[PDB]
Amino acid sequence: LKKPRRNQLEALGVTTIDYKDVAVLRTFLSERGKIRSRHVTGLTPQQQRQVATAIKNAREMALLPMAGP
Amino acid sequence: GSVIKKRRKRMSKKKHRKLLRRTRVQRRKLGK
Amino acid sequence: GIRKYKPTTPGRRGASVSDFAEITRSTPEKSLVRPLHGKGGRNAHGRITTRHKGGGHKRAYRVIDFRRHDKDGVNAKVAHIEYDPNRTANIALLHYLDGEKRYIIAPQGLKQGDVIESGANADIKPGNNLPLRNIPAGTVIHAVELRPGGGAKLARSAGVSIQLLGKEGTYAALRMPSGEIRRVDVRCRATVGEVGNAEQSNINWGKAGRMRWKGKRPTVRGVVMNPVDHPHGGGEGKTSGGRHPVSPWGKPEGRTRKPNKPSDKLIVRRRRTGK
Amino acid sequence: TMTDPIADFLTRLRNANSAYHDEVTLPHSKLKANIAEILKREGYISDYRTEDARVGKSLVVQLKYGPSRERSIAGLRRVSKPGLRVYAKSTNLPRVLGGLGVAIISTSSGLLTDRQAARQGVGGEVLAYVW
RNA sequence: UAAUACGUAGGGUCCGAGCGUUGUCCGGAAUUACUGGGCGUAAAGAGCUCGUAGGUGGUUUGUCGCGUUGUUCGUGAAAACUCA
RNA sequence: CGCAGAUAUCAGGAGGAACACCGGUGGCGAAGGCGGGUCUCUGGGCAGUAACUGACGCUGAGGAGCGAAAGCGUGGGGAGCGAACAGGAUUAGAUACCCUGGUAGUCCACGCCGUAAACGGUGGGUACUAGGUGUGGGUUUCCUUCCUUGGGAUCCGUGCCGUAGCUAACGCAUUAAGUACCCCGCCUGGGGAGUACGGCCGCAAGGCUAAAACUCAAAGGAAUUGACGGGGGCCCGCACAAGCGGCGGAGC
RNA sequence: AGGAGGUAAAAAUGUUCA
Repeated sequence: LKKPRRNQLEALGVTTIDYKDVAVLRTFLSERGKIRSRHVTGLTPQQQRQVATAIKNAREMALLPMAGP
Repeated sequence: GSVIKKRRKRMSKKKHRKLLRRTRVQRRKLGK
Repeated sequence: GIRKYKPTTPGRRGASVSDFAEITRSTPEKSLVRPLHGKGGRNAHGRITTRHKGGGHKRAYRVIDFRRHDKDGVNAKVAHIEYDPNRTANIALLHYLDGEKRYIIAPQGLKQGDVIESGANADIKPGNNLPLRNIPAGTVIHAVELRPGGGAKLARSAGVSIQLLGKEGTYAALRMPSGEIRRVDVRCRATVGEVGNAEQSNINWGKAGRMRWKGKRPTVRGVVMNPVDHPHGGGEGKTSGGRHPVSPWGKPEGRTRKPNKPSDKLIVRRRRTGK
Repeated sequence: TMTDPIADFLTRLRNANSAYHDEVTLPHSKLKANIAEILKREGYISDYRTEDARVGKSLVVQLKYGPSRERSIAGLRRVSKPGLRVYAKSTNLPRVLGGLGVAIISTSSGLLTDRQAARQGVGGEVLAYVW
């Protein structure tokens, strides 16, 4: 389960992606508070899209920052 | 293909539309 | 909405009229109908003070409740929506559950059967009347009091509304239809929503007679008067006045608001022009 | 959609013969089977099987090539197409390739070449030229 | 200014009581392509769909015999064309 | 623009428009086109099952609808951008490029318009014809870690490469420009001209249909060789740069 | 090899057959 194949969210640690699980969404963020791409995460397009939507909802509810710095 | 074929039609159309803008009111007084 | 007449006559070519669609009753409530008589733009002296008035269709005054203070917690249902010639808006006949019948300004979105609430514990719905202390910011309101108990003065015409921007203390800031931002005591009451019959502005009255029915007498221009009558008067042939624009009493164009007024401190930003 | 399985059959044949395939499987029709029989008799193919598919029946044409992969067929050409049906009288039958070819003719004496049709004095619908 | 393209001479050639020109039609022209064309860039795919009329029609049994095909009769004037 | 306190910086407020990262040879859509989030309503597609009907299919003249952007109307809105416009600059001149501003417009609502390099410059449907390699969606299956975007088989897509074949060539090449069938649209030398006249549509702009006279003996497409480039790369030369000495000015 | 962006401002034209 390496970077080019790390879709843990499909293989193991298969967590229903939620806008509340900031402990999960922090790994799919940069220090600058930006979303990480598939090429770095390892996610399928479905899971990346769900993570992105999760992050945006979390940002709208202040569980994550827009422009962290 | 080449753009000369575009440019010929371009010039024809440009001159025609200039003529129309120039004769707009004459054409209206005549048609209408 | 609007019904555009067909051009069967030149007095009806581009004319339009309201499709009195949100109206439900042709007749008013007799108990709430006070009489009216025209004035002709004439005052106690019998002299024209406001020109361009008179003739006019006969009218009757529908007693509107601009002071909805005595029915707090006493709900009503909109029994009817009716035409009012005294105003551009339509008017909603409310039946209070205590048996009182009253008229209001007929906001947008309001229909028969809609339940109207009054007071601080009312829902923020069209037609509901509340204090601004209880209305939240960013809300669209109408029929606002300038003073507690003074009655609704602001945002009464058709299609118009006020935007409550904020409340800081005992003063609520209101963007008015003119764009003017001003402060008003939170104790002042406002009806939630925007006024109805917003289509009214888009009516083409088509012919002179129609405004003669509405009570607007003909407006004569000064440049065709004589100089004894108007500063712009005179001139062989047409003229643009022969001077800068003025009233018939020589007052020029410009701000006529009295300075040093009490309202100057409540007003935040006068309206804008040109932009 | 499909509009003439005869042309479909000729095209499967032509393309497989171009690609040097040895077999050609396709759907079955009695007419296509009779055509395949004519081609077998005139020596343009090796054999043809009629077998059962999942739903209906299939034709499996075992094509023919020489020792150096000489294509036993050099051409196929549908003639009586839908949209333009061509019919030949017994006199003005077509000579395919100056006679070295074979024109498939549908007649009430059955399916038979232009040679057989001129022999029997009949004509009909010209389905194909299969030189 | 050094013309086998003009004009003339010789000479040659094609025809021959004709020879040339003009006009008209067909051909060449597969250059409206049925036989017998094409459309990415040469002219040429409607901006895309829906859908009417129309055109077209998978496998199969039987029948009609309309198309189709065979044969025969009548007609298809004479002249023409063609063969003798 | 500021020095009347700008820029900058901090705080607060108003408002408009667009939605960074995710986000790409990626997905959806008939095309146009669609990117903040949520909710509501809604369309289409794909796979699998094979329960159903039983050729009901394909195309589609005309016709109808949809149809980027600009534009038009009415009514709102209008932060930024910005035709026009105005200055400034450059310039021989600059109705331009550049700068400073800035109106319509861009935005919303309802409607008109109905065009575009609306392009894959490639009509739709069907069947067949070597493979390889990516990637998207789904079904299954086999090593089995029985971890598992480990692989395979298959359906639908979307890309790159590459056969045969085709092509004037460029190139297309199972997403054909191949092999074939059905249907539609369109072409028939370049200009004139997609113009006029007429008609239709349209508020208008203009669009759609659509010629002729006259004129040329070409217009064109692809590719080759050169030349050229205020294209690129590499390298040279008193070519420049660094220096010395001159000419141009005097007389002869 | 692993990793921001850039600048050349403007500067026109070319009788003859060829």
